[PDB]
Amino acid sequence: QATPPHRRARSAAWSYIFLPEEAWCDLTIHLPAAVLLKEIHIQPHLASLATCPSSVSVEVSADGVNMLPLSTPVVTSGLTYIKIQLVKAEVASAVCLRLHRPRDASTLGLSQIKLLGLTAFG
Amino acid sequence: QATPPHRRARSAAWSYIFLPEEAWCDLTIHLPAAVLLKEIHIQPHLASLATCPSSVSVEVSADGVNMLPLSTPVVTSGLTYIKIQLVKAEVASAVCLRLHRPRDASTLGLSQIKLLGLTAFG
Repeated sequence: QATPPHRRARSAAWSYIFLPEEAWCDLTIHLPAAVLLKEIHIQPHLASLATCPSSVSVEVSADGVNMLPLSTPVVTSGLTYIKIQLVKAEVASAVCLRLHRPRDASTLGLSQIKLLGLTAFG
Repeated sequence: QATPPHRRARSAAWSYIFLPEEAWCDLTIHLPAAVLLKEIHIQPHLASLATCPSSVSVEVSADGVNMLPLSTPVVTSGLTYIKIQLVKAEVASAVCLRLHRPRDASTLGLSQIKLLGLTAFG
């Protein structure tokens, strides 16, 4: 959503339960058209950021099918707001956010993911 | 305190405000007698762990005056509970906990610090 209501933050906007064997979970976001991606915004659960992801690895796909890793996973444990800027703006149509298991929590709690950038004529 | 009331966690049990120039703040705990220290317990603000310390460096002093660093500072950002066990129990009379500035917070919030160990005849 463009702006969900963030005033009370009861439990979480979105929650994920982790199996003991797995540590990474991937959120694949498919855009209707390729955009000039510039910066990713990830907002964890602000009321209880124990469920904030330890590290996040972004992936971009210009054709929307070929997942390709972005950078090494930046550690966001203890961060109230995740801003992954790109020095080089990338033409991407699909974005895979692979979130790592938190340091001492088996659940992931997120509030809002933004996909900031431009278009070809915007 | 042995057990402070942790049921609501309104603001914090203890809070620290960070100057822009400094990044480390030291809590020096002086015991009346030297004890066989075994493990440190640090509880951050459980309701809002944005103020949890990014990294903590412990220091022990057997004579109580000569501060001497323990290990490299363990990163506790995103940890609801900090348990620094010692494989070698150390005879310590003073314990200096040097807490680092959080990743995106200018305040530190702690709830309870425990100093676990034995005595000479206990």
